[PDB]
Amino acid sequence: DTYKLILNGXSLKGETTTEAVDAATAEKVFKQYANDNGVDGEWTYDDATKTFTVTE
Repeated sequence: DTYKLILNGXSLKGETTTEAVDAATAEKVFKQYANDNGVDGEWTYDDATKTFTVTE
């Protein structure tokens, strides 16, 4: 499936996607996307829309 990440770094906001076989794999890829851009913080996941958020 396609998973989405909404990144909120404050002034900087990102929206990306990844194809993954499951949510756990998408999550790991999204975790590395977030920290590559200096965003470490609070995570949420909505399985109904396959949408993660990470907020500084």
